[PDB]
Order: sequence, then C-alpha cells, then structure tokens
Amino acid sequence: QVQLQESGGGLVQPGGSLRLSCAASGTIFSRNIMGWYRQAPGKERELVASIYSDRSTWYAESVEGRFTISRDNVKNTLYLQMNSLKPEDTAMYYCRDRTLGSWGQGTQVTVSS
Amino acid sequence: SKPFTLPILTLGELTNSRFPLPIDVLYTNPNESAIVQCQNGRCTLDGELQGTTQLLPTGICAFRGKVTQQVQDEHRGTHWNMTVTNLNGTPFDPTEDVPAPLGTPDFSGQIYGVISQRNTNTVPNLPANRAHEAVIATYSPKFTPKLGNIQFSTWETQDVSSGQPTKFTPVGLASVDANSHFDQWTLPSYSGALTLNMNLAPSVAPVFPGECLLFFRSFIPLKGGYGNPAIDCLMPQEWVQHLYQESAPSLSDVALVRYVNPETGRTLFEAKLHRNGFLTVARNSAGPVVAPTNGYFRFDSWVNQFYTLAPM
Repeated sequence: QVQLQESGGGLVQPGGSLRLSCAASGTIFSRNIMGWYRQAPGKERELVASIYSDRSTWYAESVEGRFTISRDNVKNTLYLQMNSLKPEDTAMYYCRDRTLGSWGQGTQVTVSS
Repeated sequence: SKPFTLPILTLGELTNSRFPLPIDVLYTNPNESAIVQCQNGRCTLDGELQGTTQLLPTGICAFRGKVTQQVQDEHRGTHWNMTVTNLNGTPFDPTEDVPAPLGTPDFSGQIYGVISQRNTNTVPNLPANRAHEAVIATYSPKFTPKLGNIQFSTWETQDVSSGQPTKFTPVGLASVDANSHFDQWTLPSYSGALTLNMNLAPSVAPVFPGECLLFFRSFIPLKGGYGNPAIDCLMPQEWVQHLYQESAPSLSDVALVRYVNPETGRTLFEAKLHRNGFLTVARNSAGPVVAPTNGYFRFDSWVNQFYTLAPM
C-alpha cells in the first residue's frame, strides 16, 4: 500500500504565494530521495526541486531563489513553498520518490489574472 | 563491510592523474565522442589499480633508467637511447600483467620535460650532475617502454653521459601542431610496431542515452607554437589514492555523487560514479562546467539503474 498524495493546489494571482504538500505512506521515507516535478501542456515532465537524505536541496535555474523544498521524516510529508509565482509556472505538479520511483496523483497550479 | 566514501577536497585542491597538473575546470563533451581508454588514473571503486596507474603524483609520465648510447643520425636534433625500469629502481619485468612500467604516459604526443643525471661513481668525494631539456615522442617506433627501452631527444648535442642513473621530469608538451601527433585519447604502442598492447584497462563509455562522461580538465604548458592543449582524467590523483586506502567493496555498478557548495550546503548537480572509476552526467551542453571551485563531490548513496540523473 504505497501511495503519494499531493495537497494545496489551485489558482492564485501572479506574484502571490502557494504551498504544496505530499504525504508519503508505506516507504522508507528518511532514506529515499524526494523531488517535485511539473508538467506544462505541450511540455515534458521537468524536475523542479529535489531533497536528499542529508536534507540537501537541488533547484532548477528557472526556479532558484523562489521555491523551497523541505521534508518531515516524522510525518513522512514532503513540502514545496512557492513564492512570487508567474504565469509560466502554470502546470501540473507531481511529487515523486526518486529512489523507489513511485509517483503521485498530482495537483493543479494556475497563475493568471 | 567498510562504508564507501570520497575525500573532501574542493576543485582547487585536486590534481590531474594523467599529467602532474592542477585541476582547472570540469569538462563534458557529448559532441565528437571518441573511445576513452586511458591507462593512467585508472582505479576501480574497490581500490584496484588498473593499466599503468600508480600512487605517486611524481611518477605520472615519469621515467627512470640509464642512458645506453647516443643515436647517430643526420636528422635535426640529438637523439639518445634510454633503458627504462620501474620507478623504484627495480628492473622492469615484461612478463608482468601490465601494459607498461607504471607511470608511463598513456597518450600520443611529444612530452616536454627535463632529463637529469647523477653519476654512480664518486670523484675526490662528490658525484657529477647534469640536466637538460628533452622531448619524448610516444608515437615513435623507438618508444618501447614494454621492452624496457625508450628514446628521447635534446637540443644539447653532447652533455649526456652513458651508464649513469637518469631521471625524466615531465613539464608539458613540445608542440601541438600537425606533425606533433598530439591526441589525448590515442594510446601509444607500448611495444612499438612489434606487437599490440595487452593488459590494458577497459574502455569507458556512458550506458544510458542523454548521459556523457564528466572529465577533470587540466591545461598543459607548451614549449612553443600556438594552441591551448588540455588533459582530461576520469578521476583526480587524490581520488585514486583515497579509493586505494579504504578498499571498500562496491555494492552497485553505479554510485550517486553530489557536487555540493559547502558555504550554503546546496547540491549544484548530480553525477553517476561508476564501478570502474569514472563520472557521467545528464548534460546537453558541452565545454567547461560553470561551478564554484570551492565546491566538492560528496558520496550520497549506492543506487540501482532505475535512478535518473537530474538535468544539468
């Protein structure tokens, strides 16, 4: 029974703030590498952020300085703070256990006027 | 089993393992990929030295032996024949499972350095010495380290003694023109035109598509002419020494490593450290890797071949 469930998606005004969460279940969470993907219509699934066992983080150049990924090994939840949003960030955000390979359902994040 | 680990050295604290040079930048080249099968700087992750790789940084592209005689020739320059041994002084045994005496250059070109001698006999009570610039052509038919005999040339036309202990100290390259025959990924013929090379370290190539080799690049000096030649090693000499020390058993064919900025603890990019001792990255661009020199590689964990590298 391994499942990843995203939460906190929706619509927001450009330049605002939004936070995504991802509750992991049935995995060795603390050992695995967690990451956040996104998929725009007509585009591929590009890796945005990634966090490792030693809580070290990785970010994309088109994201760096804005988004923040963190993990909670106690509650087995993966977060993603998204500040200063842009209309180019409008896509489908998926959370993934990069070690095990298990994907999530994915939530929708749109930024328009 | 002993846990695997990497030495905590920044990019500015590493040296090339194929030539006695500091590591300048990281380098990839997805375009014009050749067969990478260098013999120096070859060490598996479990601490097994391969090819002609040895531990001494001063032993890379170095030679020790005695000058036999002066080669009489009407051609330009003055050529000298030199028997080579092991770096420690012991005679080289060609029946050993090695491509050449350890430390022997693993690429085609004109190696520019200094030949020095110190006489065995003593005169009322110190030995005489001499040192001159010299060039060693690894593409030459006379270049036969496997047979325990190479040949070098000098601008000096007399001041070289025979039967005296001779040392070669690598400095750089004589030239990188058309007739210089400088190719980084072209192995010399260790036995000359007599027979093909044996006991070589295995070739190196990225398995998955979209991945390319990650090289440690060092720029090498030139005696004269135009050009900016470079030498790329799979692993720095510090890594070779470290892997030999711990001798940690490899749990997987590929180990994930991260290039971390120590000031912020950020992971700049990921890389695959393969069992045989080389790095691959998921990069589309080519040339030098733009990254802070104070950054270092850190072993993350062993991974299966289901893991996909982050875009670089």
